[PDB]
Amino acid sequence: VNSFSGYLKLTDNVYIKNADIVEEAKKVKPTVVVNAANVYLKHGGGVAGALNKATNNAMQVESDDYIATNGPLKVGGSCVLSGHNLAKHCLHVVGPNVNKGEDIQLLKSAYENFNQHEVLLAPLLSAGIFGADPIHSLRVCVDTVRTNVYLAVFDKNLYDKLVSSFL
Ligand SMILES: OC[C@H](CC1CCCC1)Nc1ncnc2[nH]ccc12
Repeated sequence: VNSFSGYLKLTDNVYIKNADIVEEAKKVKPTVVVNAANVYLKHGGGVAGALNKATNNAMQVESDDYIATNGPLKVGGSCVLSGHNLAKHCLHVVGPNVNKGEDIQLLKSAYENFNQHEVLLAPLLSAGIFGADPIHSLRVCVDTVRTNVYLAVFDKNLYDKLVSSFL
């Protein structure tokens, strides 16, 4: 039993809700919140900009130190950093950004990072401003993640389409 509320169950391990991931994280304080990161951990917009804003820029400060030490992530890769006031940990995961020409096949590799954590609150990787088809992202999520994932979909209209089209 966990404290996630109001989710529709899609499969044995995947759940979905129309929600602002920032507000969800502040309520649940999950062990792991997933950020839709880029390789530079520059949290400018989308989920990343919103999460970072909610941390009063502490996420960005921590991220800049991480990059200065370690260099950029790989597309499809991840790192674990602090969750600040939102969660115990933040798993920064880089899905391919179609608006940069990156290979959509890397989306499966990106979701594989979720399997290192028993339970996660997460967005749909590569959706939104990353330019991929969210229906496809949900399909890859369900077919790749084996741990318990609670997906927050910000856009209500998109949420309804994802549910109604789910196979
Ligand atoms: O990339 C996933 C998603 C893409 C868009 C959301 C609506 C239409 C497409 N972004 C978000 N998902 C959940 N909570 C969020 N809070 C701020 C941003 C955000």
